[PDB]
Amino acid sequence: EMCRDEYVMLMTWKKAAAGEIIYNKCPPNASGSASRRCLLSAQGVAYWGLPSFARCISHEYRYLYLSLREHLALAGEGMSQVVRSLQELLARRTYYSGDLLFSVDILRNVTDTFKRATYVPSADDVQRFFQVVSFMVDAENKEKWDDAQQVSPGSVHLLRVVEDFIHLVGDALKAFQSSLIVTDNLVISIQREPVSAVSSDITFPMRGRRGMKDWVRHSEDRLFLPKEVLSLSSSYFVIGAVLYRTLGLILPPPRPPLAVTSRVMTVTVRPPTQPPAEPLITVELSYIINGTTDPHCASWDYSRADASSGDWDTENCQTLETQAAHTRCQCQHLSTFAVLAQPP
Amino acid sequence: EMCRDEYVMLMTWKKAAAGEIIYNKCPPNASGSASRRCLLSAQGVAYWGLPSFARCISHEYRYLYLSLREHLALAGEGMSQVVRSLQELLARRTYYSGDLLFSVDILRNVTDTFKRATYVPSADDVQRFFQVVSFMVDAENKEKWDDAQQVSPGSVHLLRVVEDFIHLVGDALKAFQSSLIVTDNLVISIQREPVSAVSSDITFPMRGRRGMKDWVRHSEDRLFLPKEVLSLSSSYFVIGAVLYRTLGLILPPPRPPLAVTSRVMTVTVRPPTQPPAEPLITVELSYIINGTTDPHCASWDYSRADASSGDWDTENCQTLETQAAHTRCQCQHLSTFAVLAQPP
Ligand SMILES: *[C@@H]1O[C@H](CO)[C@@H](O)[C@H](O)[C@H]1NC(C)=O
Ligand SMILES: *[C@@H]1O[C@H](CO)[C@@H](O)[C@H](O)[C@H]1NC(C)=O
Ligand SMILES: C[As](C)(=O)[O-]
Ligand SMILES: C[As](C)(=O)[O-]
Repeated sequence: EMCRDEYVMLMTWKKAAAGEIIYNKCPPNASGSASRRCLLSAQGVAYWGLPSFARCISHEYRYLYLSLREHLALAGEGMSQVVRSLQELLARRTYYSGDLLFSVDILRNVTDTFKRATYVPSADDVQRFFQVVSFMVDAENKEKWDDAQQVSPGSVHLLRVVEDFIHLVGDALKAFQSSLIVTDNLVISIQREPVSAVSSDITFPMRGRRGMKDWVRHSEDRLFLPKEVLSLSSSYFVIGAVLYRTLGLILPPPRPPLAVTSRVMTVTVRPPTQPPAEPLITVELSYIINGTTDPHCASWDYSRADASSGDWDTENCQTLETQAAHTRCQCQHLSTFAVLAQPP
Repeated sequence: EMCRDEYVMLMTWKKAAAGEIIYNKCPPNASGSASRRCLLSAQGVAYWGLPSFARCISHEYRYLYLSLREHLALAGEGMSQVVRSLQELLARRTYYSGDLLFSVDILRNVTDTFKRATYVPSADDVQRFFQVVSFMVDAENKEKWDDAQQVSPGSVHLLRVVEDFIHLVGDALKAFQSSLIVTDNLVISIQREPVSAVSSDITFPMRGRRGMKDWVRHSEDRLFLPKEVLSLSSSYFVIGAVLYRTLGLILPPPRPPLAVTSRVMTVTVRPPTQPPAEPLITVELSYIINGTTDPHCASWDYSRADASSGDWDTENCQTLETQAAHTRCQCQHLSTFAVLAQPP
């Protein structure tokens, strides 16, 4: 059977035979290519899949990239303005799946220029960087990332610029100084400690601090990181912890029976640490959906080249009590942590 | 213990008991009063402090004031000649601490007469005004200002006539026109923009312009003033930026641990601006001395009545990277900016 000619999102999709991909130029909003696949169900009936705009980039986002390029050849002040623009641009919900992938690139350029120019972002710059991130990973865009990641591992890439930005910020803090950044979909703590006199255990997130969003306060997620873990494998440890509310929905998934059903915690430390062989990291993580079963604590390294495969690691962590909408994990090496489970 | 009779600078200082001030008539050069304090060290030994000539005014400077007064009761041409005379007089290094304080008054009379008579100073008049200023604030006179400012806030007063003179000049420029004035100890930019169509961001100082002194070219000080800041709280903005090389040595100091260790940038704008709540002003400032620590960016309002107190403001500005003999600041409201630090 065949999918018939449709008009959708200002584009005509010519009749197509089951199993072939049709391509069209992106809407005049943008440039690139759009695609739609003529699928065949089980009963033998052909039906149109959804159209993909992963390779479409709104002119607005291209213009913002070119300005970014103007500033590079005062650079820092330029990147401050790029992120101001990007956030304003994203808030308008005028972007295709491919504009998200292009935003990750812009954030990398911004983050790489800040490091290259030794330009410490302002306080409002940090908050705005992570508010951009919060927009991008909002569940509202769960289907756009599903479409974006068929062409490029946008989440692997985003977590890596986030890691670079965290340590750009943390590298400017004073010894024993910390900072908290709260957004709709992330909470971030950046902490700096001397390698030879790490002051205390690291816990996170500190709910007592007024400013903490509700979804964290009325929650059970927490990190306990014993100071005994912060040991060397430059003169300061930058410790960053990120609790993503929704990121689990778009990460490389685990083997089929299971699924990322929890909030996600990243714990990055530079320089590299030699963790003890005993699992000494406590990671408690709330669930994204009521009704799960068979929890498996896991860690997943977005730094590896095969990061997009989704090789989750269930031997790093030990799964302990599951209760009150969360599960506790006891993990050995630092990484990105989640509770894999069978969804309803 | 007592300080014994000394003869110094053509004056006899009678024996004095520790802690009392002795007074003498000024040298015959001048009129007024000189003073010297019999101090007591920690060990209990009395010793003469230095003599103060803050209240002495050389006859030469009094004669120049009386001529100033002749011209006022053709006035403008008179004030042109006063500044010609003052500069010639200052260049001769024949002045007491009190002649400096008297020069500030003369510059106010000159500046007030120019405004009162709507007499736009010539190009050579502007340059000569600021060359007078450069002489006066040269570090050579760092001890004279220390002596002058025990009786009158000469620097608060000088910065205010400078502000009045800048806006007298700037009020005569054409729209979008600018001017640069370079001296040994200051660099001044005066810029005029329409309130409703401010053309671009203001940066300063533009080192590319040949004519720029060396101490600025081989330096890192800079202002970035986004056009977004120039918003109203008459039909034109006069924007003046002054980078003082040495002024930090004689401004009201901060709390004891810290000290004005940097070059100083004033940024005046008339009419008054309503700045955004986000800190959008970038101020980079070089250090006056190698060896500082613990930098704190600060702003200080010489317009307030308590200006002489030295209420520096460290919440206006955010201190960012410190590197290559300067420190970057990100400030919210326009003012006079410096980097306070612990000196060696
Ligand atoms: C921006 O980042 C992208 C992706 O990381 C890279 O391909 C591109 O070369 C960068 N552009 C600039 C101007 O640095
Ligand atoms: C000159 O200025 C001084 C100080 O501002 C003031 O006291 C004096 O009255 C002025 N003299 C004239 C003639 O305007
Ligand atoms: C520094 As990491 C979170 O990639 O182990
Ligand atoms: C016009 As101003 C330098 O006193 O803020």
